[PDB]
Amino acid sequence: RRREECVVLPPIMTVWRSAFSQYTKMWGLTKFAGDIEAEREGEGPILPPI
Amino acid sequence: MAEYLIDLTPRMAYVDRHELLRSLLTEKEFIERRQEQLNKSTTVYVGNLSFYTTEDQIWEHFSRCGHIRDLVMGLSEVTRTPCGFCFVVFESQDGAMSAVIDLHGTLLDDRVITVSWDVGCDHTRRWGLVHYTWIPPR
Amino acid sequence: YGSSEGRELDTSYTPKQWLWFLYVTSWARPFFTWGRLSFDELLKLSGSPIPPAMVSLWMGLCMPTDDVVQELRIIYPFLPRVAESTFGRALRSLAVRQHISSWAALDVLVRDTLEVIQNSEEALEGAFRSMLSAPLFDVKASIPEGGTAQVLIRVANAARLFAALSVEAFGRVKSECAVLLLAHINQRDAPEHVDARAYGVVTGVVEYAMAYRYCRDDGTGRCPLTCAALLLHRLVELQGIVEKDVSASRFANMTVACIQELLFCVVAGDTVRWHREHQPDGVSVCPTAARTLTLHETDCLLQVFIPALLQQVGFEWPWSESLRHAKMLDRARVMEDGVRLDSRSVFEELLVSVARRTYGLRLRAILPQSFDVIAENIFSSRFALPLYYRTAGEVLLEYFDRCGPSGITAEETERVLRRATDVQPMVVQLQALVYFSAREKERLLQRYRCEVLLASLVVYTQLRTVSVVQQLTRQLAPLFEQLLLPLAHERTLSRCPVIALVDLTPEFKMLVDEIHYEFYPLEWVPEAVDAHIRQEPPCFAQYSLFAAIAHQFGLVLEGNPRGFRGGDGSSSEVRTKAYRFFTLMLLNNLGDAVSSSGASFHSVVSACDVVVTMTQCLLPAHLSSHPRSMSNEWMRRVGEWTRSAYSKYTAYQQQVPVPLISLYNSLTFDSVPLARETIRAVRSRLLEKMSVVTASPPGDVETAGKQLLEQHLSSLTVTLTAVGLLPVPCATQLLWASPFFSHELLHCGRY
Ligand SMILES: CN1CN([C@@H]2O[C@H](COP(=O)(O)O)[C@@H](O)[C@H]2O)c2nc(N)[nH]c(=O)c21
Repeated sequence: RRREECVVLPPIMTVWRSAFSQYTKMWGLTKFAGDIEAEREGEGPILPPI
Repeated sequence: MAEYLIDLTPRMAYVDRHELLRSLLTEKEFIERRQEQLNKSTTVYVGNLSFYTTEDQIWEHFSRCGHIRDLVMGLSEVTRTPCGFCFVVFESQDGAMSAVIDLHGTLLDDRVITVSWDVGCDHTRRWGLVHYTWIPPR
Repeated sequence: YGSSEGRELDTSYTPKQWLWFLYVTSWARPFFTWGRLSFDELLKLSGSPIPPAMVSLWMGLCMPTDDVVQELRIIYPFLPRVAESTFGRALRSLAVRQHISSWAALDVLVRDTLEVIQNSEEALEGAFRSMLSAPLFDVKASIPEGGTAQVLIRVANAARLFAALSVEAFGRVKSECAVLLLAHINQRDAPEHVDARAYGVVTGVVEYAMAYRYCRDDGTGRCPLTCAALLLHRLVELQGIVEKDVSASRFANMTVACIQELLFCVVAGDTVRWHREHQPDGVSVCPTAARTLTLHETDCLLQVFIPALLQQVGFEWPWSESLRHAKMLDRARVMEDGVRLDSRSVFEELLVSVARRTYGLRLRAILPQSFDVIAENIFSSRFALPLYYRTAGEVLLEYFDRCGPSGITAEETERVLRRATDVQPMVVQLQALVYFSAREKERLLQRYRCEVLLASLVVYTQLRTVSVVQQLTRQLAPLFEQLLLPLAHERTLSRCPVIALVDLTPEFKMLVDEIHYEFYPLEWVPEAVDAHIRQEPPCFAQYSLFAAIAHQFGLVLEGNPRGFRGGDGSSSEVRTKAYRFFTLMLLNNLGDAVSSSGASFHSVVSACDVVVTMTQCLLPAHLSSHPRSMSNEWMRRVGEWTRSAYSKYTAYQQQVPVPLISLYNSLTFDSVPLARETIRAVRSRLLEKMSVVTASPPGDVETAGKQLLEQHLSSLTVTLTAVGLLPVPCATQLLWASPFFSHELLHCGRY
């Protein structure tokens, strides 16, 4: 019942997540090595959009 | 603009039983009488705010429209906790106009809010987890 | 129509109602690829950029067959709630004149608008520069677009003037401004022209917002930067609806790239052309900054614009990538007022501004593990009685807890306050007691009582709920006004507590040592420093209740050891407390209504009070913290600090058009963004209250309020000069030398 569990992000957000992905994909943006190393579910949880 | 969209005129769609209890027609009485009140109102109903949204979050968002004379949080009568909505009384109608235009359908606390135009708040209207133990139950 | 419960559609318009419809729509015509065609029909010739659902009634209206509008053009009214530029008003006027004569168009309106200003494409660029001037230097450069792109330069150079004019005219209605910007962007001239138009629109909106917040006074209390952020989010949302019928994702990409370019220019401190050197193919438009960022623009982005946008997008951003590349830009090596801030500082400021709109858990979840240092830096936090006012404020707290803010009354609070102070030993000593005039003793006792009252208020409320804070300040405003009536704009002590081998005045020494009376350092430290400089009443000397309470609560704000490149040198607890105080207890109580439910305000907080409270909070912690006899130790501390600061100042003076980073800096206002934010918001709030007071029906109480507000404005300019913000060194030149902020206030055109 944590405050993040009750967060549902607006449907416009799929456009912004895609825009972030496209911005990082070009211009050569790479996450931090430790942040990439968060393959054991240690990375940033992302709120579900509807 | 605002000289082209006359929707800028404050209009409140729903009707309420206290207005119903006042013996007036829903035309030329409650609806017409409210227009003179709304046409000078500096107050807005926010709507869809979360239960855990704090007054600081509502203030931080609505203060960019204008000075907030008074910010009243809806409160469930049984528990005196925020029940989902709010009432933001500004100092000028410029702020209330900005709040209804700019802040309607705008993400406040991971919730899309429904900023509208109201006539004015009263302790009675404020009713309908920060426990507002300082507000006298009524 | 207006003042009606139902909206009526448009009808036949008189030539008056036409001049206005044309004034607020005719300019938009030349920016699209014929007179006598309504805007929906003129957009059909532009590929119908907007679907029928988004078109508005005004776009339906067609042109009338009136020749009266021909002859009445031979001065136009003023648009409500905006500070129109001299170019924008001229452009809209010549738009109506040239739309009537209509019954290459854009190039002639801009050339003819410029001649009007400067009498008695460079043109489409000088147009944007003239719009954002009280000349503006463009933050984002259009010439960086590719090879063989003079056409694309013009398309964006016109989207910047179009966005500027569209926020100037359609801004109050965000939905309509967003639909007019989408219509401009989504023209079907060429697919490559859409990206240039989007870049121009986004850069123009951002630059207009930042220039409007710097040199434009409209007295509305509506933040231009939050409006710009919401407008850019509305643009993306409305392109999403047009797409569900180029892409909403593409516009969102330019918006991000433009923010990231500004961030990287701030971190790098120079035009690194980061996106230009990282171009995927070259044909795509890549936002580049034409110059570094002034401190005002950096404060705009890191305190208002980017936090508001992020709140709109759920606080999601390319966080890990941006931090990495900012860190690379840190290890590197111009404009006089340009600023460089370290990545730690930039992202610390961004996240502390962001954290006010959310809670710690959301930012913890969103931010990657590379922000753990930042998160710990941005996250003892309570207000506690300072052991001065402790035993006197305990009784007041017991009363407040028993009754609550709803039941708190001014007269019962006064009774409890006198009942609690008079018992306390310091009050008995002062009352019982080398020479103390009765005026001085009542001054010193009323000052203590008011300080106890305010400290009890701050501790009880914790400054966490604006409603409780405002209600309690409203209830106790008569009490505060009565208690500060003797104090006012007067020093508590009859004579300056510093004389002459420079020492403190004997009665001041007596109060500090024998009686244990605490004066906040701003009362005497600057005069002590000026005496020590001489060795080799001032506005801040006058009493401020909030300066005393700030000093007692230990609200010490300073710079970073790294220098100007840092800035957020302050504990998280102290910075959170100083925000909740300089924003609720001071800024939201300045010109605040006497009662709950305009133009009727209680004078508990004054503008000079806010300025001097900031200056007290920015005093060096060495000179502000009490030692552990006490007076002479404090004075010796002041003397050694003054010697060190004089040596530093002389070093800087011989070390020297001249960049502000190369001038002497006290790391007080140029370091703490809360200082600059509060100083600007003081004048903004005063002008907004002026507008509300003038809007109220004419009378006598309104006239008194208007005189009080102009007195507040004049006092604000004087208190700022007292600090040194509006100008052998002087004490103010050594304690609060802030060349960047001083340059902004000396060129903002608001003082
Ligand atoms: C849905 N509501 C609810 N509301 C106000 O909220 C108060 C409490 O409503 P609930 O009992 O539904 O929570 C009422 O007194 C009513 O006036 C509203 N006030 C205005 N102006 N506009 C609206 O759309 C609404």
